[PDB]
Amino acid sequence: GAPCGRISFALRYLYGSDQLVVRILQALDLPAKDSNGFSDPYVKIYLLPDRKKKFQTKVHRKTLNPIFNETFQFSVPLAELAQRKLHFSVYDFDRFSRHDLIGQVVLDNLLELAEQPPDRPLWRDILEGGSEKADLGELNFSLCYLPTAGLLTVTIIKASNLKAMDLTGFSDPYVKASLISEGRRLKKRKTSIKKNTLNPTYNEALVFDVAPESVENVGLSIAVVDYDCIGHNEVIGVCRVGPEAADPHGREHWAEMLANPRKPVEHWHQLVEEK
Ligand SMILES: [Mg+2]
Ligand SMILES: [Mg+2]
Ligand SMILES: [Mg+2]
Ligand SMILES: [Mg+2]
Repeated sequence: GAPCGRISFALRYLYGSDQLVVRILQALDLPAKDSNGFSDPYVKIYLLPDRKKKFQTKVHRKTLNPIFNETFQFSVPLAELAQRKLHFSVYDFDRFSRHDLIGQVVLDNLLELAEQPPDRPLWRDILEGGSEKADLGELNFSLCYLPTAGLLTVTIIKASNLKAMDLTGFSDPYVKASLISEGRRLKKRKTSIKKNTLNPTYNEALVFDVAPESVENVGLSIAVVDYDCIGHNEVIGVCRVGPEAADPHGREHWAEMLANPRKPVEHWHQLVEEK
């Protein structure tokens, strides 16, 4: 994590009252999440051990260099600073979509910093900002194409654990049927649309008209988009079943996408493919 700017804070350990004061000062060069070029940032703040006593800075609109200047206290046992870290989270802020996380920072040696004083601005880097990592769900379907009239069966049964893209905690799933590399994107196929649910169940098929030899493309990449009326539809995840040596499960799933003219091609794949 680097393009994720830097944030300025100060911290003192008030004595007598045994509280740990913390001041969020400001941040520089935060990334530009929103499209207009800016970001509406704000930061969560909690004492790592107990991940449930958080604090929240006001949000600042359109600016990659917000000036917080907000102080929060944490009544804590003097010597308790031992087993205790400090977590900072900076998220973009949105009104309906899920809040993007820009970066976080961890203040390991909480003790030393007890140093001094209120005015002790001590910059730190905003980390975490590269590629994938976590989950997104995993969809299940069954491929089945017959050489006869040439019908590549792409029946989508269900999927589960889908990522919530709404703040409500849900998503309005549906899936797109497509291919890869060569293109053939001039031939897509969308499923139904199931409201508020992280484990849709379609039991719907996708009628295709492909040919024999043409099956050496090993191409058919599908994705789980989230139908949003407010903003525009976003892809929650994708799979591929194609020449993606990154997912053997699929390419094999392709080879065995014959032999037994239906069903078998079952055994869902992951969706941790953010395309
Ligand atoms: Mg935005
Ligand atoms: Mg916004
Ligand atoms: Mg957003
Ligand atoms: Mg929605």
